[PDB]
Amino acid sequence: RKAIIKNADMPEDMQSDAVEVALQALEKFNIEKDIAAYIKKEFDKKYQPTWHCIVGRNFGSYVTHETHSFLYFYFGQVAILLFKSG
Amino acid sequence: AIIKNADMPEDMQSDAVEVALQALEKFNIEKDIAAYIKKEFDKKYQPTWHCIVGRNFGSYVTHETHSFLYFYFGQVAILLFKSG
Amino acid sequence: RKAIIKNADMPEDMQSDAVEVALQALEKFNIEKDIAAYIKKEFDKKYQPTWHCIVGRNFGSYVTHETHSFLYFYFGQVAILLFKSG
Amino acid sequence: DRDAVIERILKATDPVVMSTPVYFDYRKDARTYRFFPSVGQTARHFSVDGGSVLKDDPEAIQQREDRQRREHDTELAARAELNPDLVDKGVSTSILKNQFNYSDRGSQTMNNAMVERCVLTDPP
Amino acid sequence: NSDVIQEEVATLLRMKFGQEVWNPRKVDSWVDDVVDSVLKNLTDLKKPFKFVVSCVIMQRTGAAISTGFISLWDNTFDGVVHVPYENETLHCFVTVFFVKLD
Amino acid sequence: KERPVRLTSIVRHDCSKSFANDVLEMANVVLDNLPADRMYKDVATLLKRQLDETQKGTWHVIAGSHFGANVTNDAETMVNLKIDDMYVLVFRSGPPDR
Amino acid sequence: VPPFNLLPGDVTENNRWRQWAETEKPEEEKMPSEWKNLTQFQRLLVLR
Amino acid sequence: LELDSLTHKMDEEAHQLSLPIPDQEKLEDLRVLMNTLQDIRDRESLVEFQFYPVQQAYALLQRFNVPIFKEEIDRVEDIRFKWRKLHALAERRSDEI
Amino acid sequence: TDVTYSYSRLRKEFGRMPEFQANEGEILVDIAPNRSLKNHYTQLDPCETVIQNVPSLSESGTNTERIQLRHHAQSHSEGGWPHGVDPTEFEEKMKYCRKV
Amino acid sequence: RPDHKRKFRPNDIRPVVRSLLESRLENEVYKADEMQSISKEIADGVRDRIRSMELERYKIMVHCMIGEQRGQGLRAGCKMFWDSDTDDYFEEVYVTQHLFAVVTVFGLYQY
Repeated sequence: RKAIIKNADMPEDMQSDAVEVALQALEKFNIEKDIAAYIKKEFDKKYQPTWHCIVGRNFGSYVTHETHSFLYFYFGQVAILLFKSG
Repeated sequence: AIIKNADMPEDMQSDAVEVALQALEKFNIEKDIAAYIKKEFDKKYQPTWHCIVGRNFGSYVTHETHSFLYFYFGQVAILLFKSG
Repeated sequence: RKAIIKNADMPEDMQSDAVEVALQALEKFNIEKDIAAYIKKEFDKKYQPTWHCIVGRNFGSYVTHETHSFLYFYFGQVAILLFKSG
Repeated sequence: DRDAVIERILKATDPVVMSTPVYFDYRKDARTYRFFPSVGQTARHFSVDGGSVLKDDPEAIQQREDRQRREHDTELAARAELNPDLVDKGVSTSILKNQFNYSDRGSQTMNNAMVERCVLTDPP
Repeated sequence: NSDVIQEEVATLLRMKFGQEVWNPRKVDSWVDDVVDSVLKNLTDLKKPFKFVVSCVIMQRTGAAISTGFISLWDNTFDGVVHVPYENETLHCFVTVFFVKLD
Repeated sequence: KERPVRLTSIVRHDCSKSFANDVLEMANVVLDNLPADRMYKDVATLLKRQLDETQKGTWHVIAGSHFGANVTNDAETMVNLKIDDMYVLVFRSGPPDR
Repeated sequence: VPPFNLLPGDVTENNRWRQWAETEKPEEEKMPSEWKNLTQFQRLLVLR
Repeated sequence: LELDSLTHKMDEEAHQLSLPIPDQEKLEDLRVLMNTLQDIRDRESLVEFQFYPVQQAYALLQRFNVPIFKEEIDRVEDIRFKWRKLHALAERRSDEI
Repeated sequence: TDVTYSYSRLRKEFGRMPEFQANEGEILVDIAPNRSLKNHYTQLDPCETVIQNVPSLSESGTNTERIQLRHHAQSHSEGGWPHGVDPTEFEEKMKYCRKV
Repeated sequence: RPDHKRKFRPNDIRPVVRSLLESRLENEVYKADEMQSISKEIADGVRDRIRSMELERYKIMVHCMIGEQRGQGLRAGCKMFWDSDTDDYFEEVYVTQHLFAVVTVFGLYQY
């Protein structure tokens, strides 16, 4: 499934992994709430967890965050945000 | 008012309501209003808090107790949770 | 500038000096390590070695000290600990 | 298409430095977050502090003499403790820091437990 | 000609390293200074060349060092220059590789 | 009881690597001996007590998640441990002769 | 006592005092932070 | 129960440490003074975490307007100041010992 | 404030075959070590250290594209009239009446 | 613009370099001729591994400094003249009881 990802400050292998995980999350779940929950659980289980995930259609978000720990991208009309905050 | 989610004291519910209303009154840009909320709310009660503005979206966050709030005015939605 | 100090084995002139030097350190420097460096160098230069400082937002201590040369306090969301040992 | 003029630019900046770190400036009037004035594009790669100072450093000489003074005070207090009349004669003792010249400190920073919560955005 | 090039870089090294002693608190000052100076020189060049410069500063305590470098370029147009600097207190090494653009 | 997979690393040291490793497993032993609800003060107390038992003189310990240190340290005695969310610093103080 | 000269200290964090002021019949309860060591006459002055 | 337990225990502990020492004291309480002062020290690092929940207990009590005698509320404020005098007492006793 | 050297090339020039050549390196021997400088030097009696465990933080912002909003007005009380005629005043509708 | 399927990626080269350096430089002793020989072997082997992983339209340069450590400071820095979108670089330093070695791997794209 096609996606547009140009907002990141963080390594490309892990952005690829996050984008892939979001792909299977969208495939399994149709509710954005459960999509965010699944992305959070998988990504927190596999890397060091104080992560945070936001799904939206039109909203406003921005955060102070750990360096090299921030990601924001799109699936067509939906937007996804993932940042470290602890 | 339309206030159904809270882990606040009553005074914090209060001053959150006034700061959100006054930000909405001044500005219409989401960055501008969320900027006012985050920086002013940090000014008064210390790092590190975070607020989210949006009309429709999904989010799942982590916080300590008495450090979370969720509320509406018309067609804008506000999260306010502490982290760090 | 509102500090609630509840830990001390060191006289009041030195505790006022410590409060003042912490204030001017916060006024001059920006990073916690720089603040600690300034405080520690100031006491070591002005009342002779050896002193030690720790600054923190979340830490736990268990340290042997020397008499009448100890102080610890909470300032907002930060904690300051000073002790002479040597 | 093949006759198009294409320009390329070469640079000395660091793409590893692609985020601007902040610090909380704790001014009484500010309470702010502030960016650093500049992050040097000159990359830092490897570092060792170093542990060598030549013997002729005045500070090193002073501290070395301080160490001899410390050990001399150590045997001074040792024989003063062994022969109690020397303490009356004028030899210091507190330099031998015993269990009654020492004590232990220990403290905790208070914090509050984290919890997990969810909210839902109802349709208008 | 790289003779003139090593001439100005040697002047640069001696003028910014001929009047001090090793001091860990402030070596980064000369680091940034020589970085800016040689960057300004390379900018003044405007040659169609790609530049790779490595500068290293060492504390002199009798430590030995070697200057092994390897080439994988065309020597017809590309080139290498290395300049050391030493005193009784410290050491510095600069190596520059320039490759003519394709 | 078998030790679970803990993310362990040691990156800051002037001491001997063997001593750093030894400090690592004694920290692991202290953590294992501690009950379920760990408390950083108790971590520090038991770690320093064990260090004073196995080694002469006086050491000092700080342990937490957010702090920063500046101390006068004895040579080759200065250790930071990374155990999951644990930032652990231990250092040394010069003893007199007895 | 010196805090008669140091009223601004209680002004800085004047909490239990305006608790007392809010309380009714204000001579049957005395604010306890060492101002309990005050006699009836000085209590009369501060009540005035 | 929790309140008066801790308050009275501190009360008799302060009373028993308030004992005086005249000139040229004998050789009997040397063990006792060390242990008492070290007990004060050892609890000092932990008292504030047990002062933490006691205030919120009475806060939750008053927040649903339960009838409480006024003097007890006066006590719990004073316990914050009651521990203060022991610290200075502890240090002067330490200096004289 | 950065190096901004720019060079120009043609589109057809990017299709050239990449050039690679086999080469070897070189080395120069110098600076033999000596124990005497170490003898003049000495190791550091108790040292100073700075240790930080504050993880690095930064600030960021994420937007979404917005639907732009403007304003316009309208009214009608003169009925439907041809586009070339303005019913604001009288003589134009009069000459249109002679036409019709 | 270069194709992504053959773009330079250091996230796999750097672990390989670290593992190989710690495997072969674990317990070396001091003698100048054999540090020279092993440094030449470092250069050759690193470029053999790189040309085995087979970059296309990329030039890779490896630069290696060697020194003897006794508890003394050193300031390591590098710079190039290059473009942020294509070219890349990374570092690795090993320190043992006898010596310290610094290797720099620099990758450039051919237009």
